[PDB]
Amino acid sequence: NDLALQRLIAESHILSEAGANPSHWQSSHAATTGTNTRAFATGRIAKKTTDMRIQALGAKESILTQQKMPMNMRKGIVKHQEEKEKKRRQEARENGIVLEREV
Amino acid sequence: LVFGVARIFASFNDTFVHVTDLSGRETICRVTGGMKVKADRDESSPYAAMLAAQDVAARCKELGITALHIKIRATGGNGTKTPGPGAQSALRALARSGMKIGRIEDVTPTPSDST
Amino acid sequence: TTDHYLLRLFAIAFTKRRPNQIKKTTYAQSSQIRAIRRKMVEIIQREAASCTLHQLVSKLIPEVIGREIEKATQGIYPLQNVHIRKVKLLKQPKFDLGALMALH
Amino acid sequence: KWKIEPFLPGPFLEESSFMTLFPKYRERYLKDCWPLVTKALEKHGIAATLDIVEGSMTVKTTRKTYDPAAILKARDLIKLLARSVPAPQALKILEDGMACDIIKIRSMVRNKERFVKRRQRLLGQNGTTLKALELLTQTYILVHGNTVSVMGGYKGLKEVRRVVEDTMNNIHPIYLIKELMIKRELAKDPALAHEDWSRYL
Amino acid sequence: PKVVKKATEIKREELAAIKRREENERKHSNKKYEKRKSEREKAVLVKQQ
Amino acid sequence: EDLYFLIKKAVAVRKHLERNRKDKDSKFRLILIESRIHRLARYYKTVGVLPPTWKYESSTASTLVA
Amino acid sequence: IGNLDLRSEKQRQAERDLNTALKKYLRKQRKKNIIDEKRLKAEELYRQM
RNA sequence: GAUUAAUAGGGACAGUCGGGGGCGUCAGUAUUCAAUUGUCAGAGGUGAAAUUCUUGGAUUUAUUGAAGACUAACAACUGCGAAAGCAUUCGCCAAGGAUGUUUUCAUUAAUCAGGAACGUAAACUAUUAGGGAUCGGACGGCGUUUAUUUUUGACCCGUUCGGCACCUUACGAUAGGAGUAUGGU
Repeated sequence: NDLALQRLIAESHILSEAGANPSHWQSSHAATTGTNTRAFATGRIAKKTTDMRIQALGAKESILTQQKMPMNMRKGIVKHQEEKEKKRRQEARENGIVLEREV
Repeated sequence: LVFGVARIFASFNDTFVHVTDLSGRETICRVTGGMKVKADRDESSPYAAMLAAQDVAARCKELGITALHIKIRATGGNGTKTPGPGAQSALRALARSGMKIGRIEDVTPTPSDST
Repeated sequence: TTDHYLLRLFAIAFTKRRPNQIKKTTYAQSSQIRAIRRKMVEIIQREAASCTLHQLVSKLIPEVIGREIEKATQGIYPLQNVHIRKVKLLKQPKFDLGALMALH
Repeated sequence: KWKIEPFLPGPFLEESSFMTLFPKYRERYLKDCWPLVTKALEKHGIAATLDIVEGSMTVKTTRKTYDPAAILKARDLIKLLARSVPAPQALKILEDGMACDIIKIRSMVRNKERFVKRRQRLLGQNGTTLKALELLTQTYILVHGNTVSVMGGYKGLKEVRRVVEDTMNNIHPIYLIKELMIKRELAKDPALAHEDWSRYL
Repeated sequence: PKVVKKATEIKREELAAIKRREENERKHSNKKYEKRKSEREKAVLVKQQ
Repeated sequence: EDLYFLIKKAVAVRKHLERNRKDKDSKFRLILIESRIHRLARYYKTVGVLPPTWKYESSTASTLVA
Repeated sequence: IGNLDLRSEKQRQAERDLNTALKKYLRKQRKKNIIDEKRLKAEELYRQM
């Protein structure tokens, strides 16, 4: 029923990775990173959130993603992202930290 | 150097700067946090702890002990087990105005099983 | 003690991780824990029932009791560190200035 | 009335020292994240050693330490580093306005499967409710096994305390996030600065 | 083909496990004071006439 | 005899249950052991090694401990 | 092109076959301040020296 | 006159194993209540407040006493129980699991109609073929530490049964809504 609650929950990743939580270490690093201290960072976050809003309204494909890559760049990117998520899952299985369940 | 024992009860609502002798029985001088701030909102604040620590250190240097052993606590039964801003600010102001600090210990009441 | 002071001794003892081992958990079995606790209470009774209070404090200061528990429990399961974490004097039935000034 | 000034300038007679004990899987990460820790603690004036043989972090106040709350900052820092908070966040406790808290939540649910469900309900779908709570409360929340370790300002510590207890007591965190969003919207305008806000939640 | 690739990965895992078991039994048993028997010599069980 | 050891276990369980009276795990194990006794007893009846009018409810337990 | 990678050859052969400096060692390793049991052995060696 | 002794049973014995159960007992803090002192102006809550307690002294400081509750940290990709569930020590009482045995009757068994015992919530979801861990036995041993030297235990390794769970592979499988109009009531 509520709209702006649903918008705050989904866009929380993008806001908290942009600048909005100065006690979180990743957000306190991304508040001085440079791609958020530039001139129009708030507008670029607005474009990302508007793309996610139209995706929630029913768009199947995105505007911000790049569609053509030379197959070695995309394999390296996808393999590095999967290895990063797997290493975070293992270093959270040890230390007993519970994480968000997703396949 | 006469060591007096300073109990700093740092909660989230008010901070208690309290100075006793080595026994624990005879209170030398205490200044609560809310008696230095007009606002019950800002009763638990670093400014309140700074004013309380300055008044307590002034009284205890008029009595001439000039050395404290500091025991910091908080609401520990079903509470938070962490001191509020009063602890850090009161210890900072207390040693910034004289008062060679001795032994620091955080004696919070930790229940073995409460509820 | 022999001066009829009743007191409680609370001892704590953490399990020794053996060097040149690979397994992460150094768990003693429950029956082994019960044997360790039995040897602990036997040692503290046999080495605190014979002396007076002043000799008991003189043995508590360099921690002779925890050292002897560490030495005698290592045939059951080796213990990383044995301390006596609390001493509580419950009742002192005598006020004698003779021994109380023989202290000072 | 609330801002806190950095310490400008021997305040210690007895050379204070604290210790905490960590296991091996933390010994690896601490061994290769330690120079950041001892660099910032040398900037604060406190010597910090690590012992991979016994598995112990020690802090101790040196001759030239001047801030007396620095030893409490360092004790909390090595507590969080033992309790596996990541290293820049554990070093972020060394600022003036931060504080940590550990919330024991295993005592709140008698059942086990109900406890697992309510803990994962606190963590949310893809972590979105957790980072929404971190945004709305300006805190860092780490759902750590049977405990929950939070950091931040003292106001945010109190709000995440309330939200974690109410999440364990079967009130939904989406309901609590809606409550916090309403409170933020009401505290934005000071025309409604002192009323009883229970007519809105 | 996928079946042959998956089964040779499984065979490499099983052969490495068997080699590790044999090496640990050699390092902690009384076989440590012997020469390592070569694999071509281990290929034959017995020879008789 | 298997039946002899089973009824001995049954008398031991019932005596402990009479002394304690509050627990339910011993009552559940008593139900299991009495079902086991009746099944093995029925097989020994249909073989015929013991009297077909011999029965154990509690009085045979009493007269075999007595 | 075709010469030896000497470091890689030494590592391959390793995985196949498997009083003036010990003061600046402690000078370099007192600065970490990781305790690191090889340094405990070095401290006992320096105490014996 | 009486088979294989089953890679299905039930029992016996031995060392055990378990935060399984009952009864008693022993502690531990914490909370509340009360008392004794030092008090000497607020304390408590909240986003702010307010109700309330406060010179007969609140909150605080220290020390005792009582009551009721619960068993922090250890505490787990674990253990036990059929399930709900079960975490202080010690004693008693039976029971149970697995292993080992140079242990016995030899179909006793499998499945459930009928019946019988135990009892504020929800809310994002014949093998697989082995390997790495894990704990409970039993066996073996180059060795470090007990050990003043034999026991014995801890650590490492291998074999073997048994069991909670992980990953890979399948050996395979298979199970009306949203808008826009029009006319009635």
